[PDB]
Amino acid sequence: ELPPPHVVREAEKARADLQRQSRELAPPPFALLELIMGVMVTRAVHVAAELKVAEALAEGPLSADELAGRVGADADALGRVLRLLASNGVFATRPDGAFELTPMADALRADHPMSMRGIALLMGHPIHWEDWSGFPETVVTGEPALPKLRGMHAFEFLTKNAEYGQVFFQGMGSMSASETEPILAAYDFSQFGTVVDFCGGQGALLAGILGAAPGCEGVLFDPRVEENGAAEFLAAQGVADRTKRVAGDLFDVPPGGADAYVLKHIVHDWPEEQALRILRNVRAAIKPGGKLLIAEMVIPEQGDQPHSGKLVDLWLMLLVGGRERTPGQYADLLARAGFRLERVVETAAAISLVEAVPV
Amino acid sequence: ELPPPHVVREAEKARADLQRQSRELAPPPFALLELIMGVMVTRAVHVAAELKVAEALAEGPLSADELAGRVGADADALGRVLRLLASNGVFATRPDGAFELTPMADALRADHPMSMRGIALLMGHPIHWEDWSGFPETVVTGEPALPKLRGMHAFEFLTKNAEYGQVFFQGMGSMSASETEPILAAYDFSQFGTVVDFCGGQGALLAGILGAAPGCEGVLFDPRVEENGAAEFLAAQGVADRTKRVAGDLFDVPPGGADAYVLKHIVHDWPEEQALRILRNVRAAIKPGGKLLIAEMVIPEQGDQPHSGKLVDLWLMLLVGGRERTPGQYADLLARAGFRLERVVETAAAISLVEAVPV
Repeated sequence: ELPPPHVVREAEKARADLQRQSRELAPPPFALLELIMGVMVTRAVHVAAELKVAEALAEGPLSADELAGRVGADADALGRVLRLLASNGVFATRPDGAFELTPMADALRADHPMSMRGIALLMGHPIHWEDWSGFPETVVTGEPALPKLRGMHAFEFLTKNAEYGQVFFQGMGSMSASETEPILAAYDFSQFGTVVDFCGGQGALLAGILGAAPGCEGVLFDPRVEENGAAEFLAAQGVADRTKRVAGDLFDVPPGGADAYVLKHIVHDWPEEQALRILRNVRAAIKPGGKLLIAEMVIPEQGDQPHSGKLVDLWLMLLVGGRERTPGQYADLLARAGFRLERVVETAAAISLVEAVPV
Repeated sequence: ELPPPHVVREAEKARADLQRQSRELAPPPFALLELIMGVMVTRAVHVAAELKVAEALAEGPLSADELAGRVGADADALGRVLRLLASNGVFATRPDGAFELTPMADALRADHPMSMRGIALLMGHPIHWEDWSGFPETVVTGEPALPKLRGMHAFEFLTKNAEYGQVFFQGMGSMSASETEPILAAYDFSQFGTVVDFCGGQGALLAGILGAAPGCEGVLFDPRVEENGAAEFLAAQGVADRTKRVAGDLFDVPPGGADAYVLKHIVHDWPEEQALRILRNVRAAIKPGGKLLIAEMVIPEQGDQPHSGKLVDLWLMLLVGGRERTPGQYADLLARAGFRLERVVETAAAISLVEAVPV
């Protein structure tokens, strides 16, 4: 069972206070140096993921020599990487010299229900690693780095380079998979008779909604919906007889008259002009009584508390020219597309639901 | 002044306990994800350093809009970067949306006496960025990446590419500047009549030693001592009348019979065979009664407590095939070179002094 959202907000505030306390116990230049060197920790996590160290330790603790033999690495180098990771909570060292899992290292297993292996691999992938070298020019110019580095848009590059496209998609999945259940626990989808999951890919969220709302019928609206794997996935979830697959373009007007249009991680992909184009298309389809639900990490309007959206924001800026928004920015954007923001519904995770009605 | 080191050891333990409590409040996959994304915080600090935002805010708080023309960056992009940094204690957001300095952001100023600007710039430099792409194979093979990626030892690349050599030197200087005073407060250099700073660079440490020991004469032994600015620096420090500059190779026998040989961040750069060669050469120079002082981050023999040496170890592995060592590893290395470990002298910083006597 998932904790109520207010319990998670309290844990976030407590964590932020512990982190502020910690930083203040250090010389400021030393606390800054720790942040500067964080790229090295990323690299250490990445190699542990690439070598499937967590899978190798799932059957019990292994010495450096035994582990290195099973994963095909150097025992000395691997033990030194694991010593560093263990000092950050990822794996543990024993007095007898063997290494073993911790809860954080367990989430590097591919088969963990909330696996971070995908994003660990993506953050160290040579293509994405090079993307980050464009970050200073992105801040200078405001323009994403990917079109300058690759001669094309992010989406065109991912479809043309299918192998890295899967790396990228699995990296996005590590983050997205934690979002369905918090959304379902925070919002009553049984109020809806029909829902359109707008560019919902394989339909993970739509299947969640339909499983939670037995009287609801779903439209999975996605350009790839016939190649997606969606048909196999929706049937395995037992909702296929309540779903219509509609192949349509990202910039098409979706089927009209649905009780809810659900847009998860769509709006934040795009520069404002294209984001507005998409929302106006949804505005043309929606009827009075219908709701628009935008599922995104909403950045609080004020304050310096940590938020996942503040970090994901930079990633959007680098790659696609999108951004994360505050509630006030969502209100302004929605008002320019013929919508009124009604509420921002928080969840037990970082994502929220921006609820809007047509006006 | 600096505190006696037990206040520092207690703050280190408190910080470690606070970080562990913070990890325990988070879902393990999300705490892991924060570590995975460290590369993004490195890039955010790097662009703030490159743009000299800290200097721009010296006269008082400024909005991102006010900063755009001051530093030559996009107002929107810069504001989103600073918002992320401020959530990590680097700069802060005022209620009116303007950004202001914090003590950690103060340390990004180029002229800060403990400036971290040099290392922030090195960590994001494209050459260093590319070098880190060789880390997975360093762990697979145990071998440093530089010969494989660039066809030469890291230090030979530094010598042949003068511009990157200065970026690297400034980045090393950021971390080194924090080490001189802790070393002087921990160890009585007034007991020595003569001190050799072995491969001491420009002489920063040796100047500190001579200032702490007004009756001491120094030898600055370094291959580049006639080209690296040592004469100008020593004269500016007022110690040039008590310093002999000696040009020599890293693998030469240094001037003989000195009361103390000081090796700071020399031994950890080298595979064991080369490290022993250097230590045996010092052994051939030192005479009975002399002391060998090795200034390095010393990794504790057991436990998973955070220690700066555990992270720097991976940098050494990647770039030069060196390593950080525990006390017992230093004791074994010293014994094979004709020394005996006498004390490991802690300081108010991460670095320690390994004191050894010739046997």
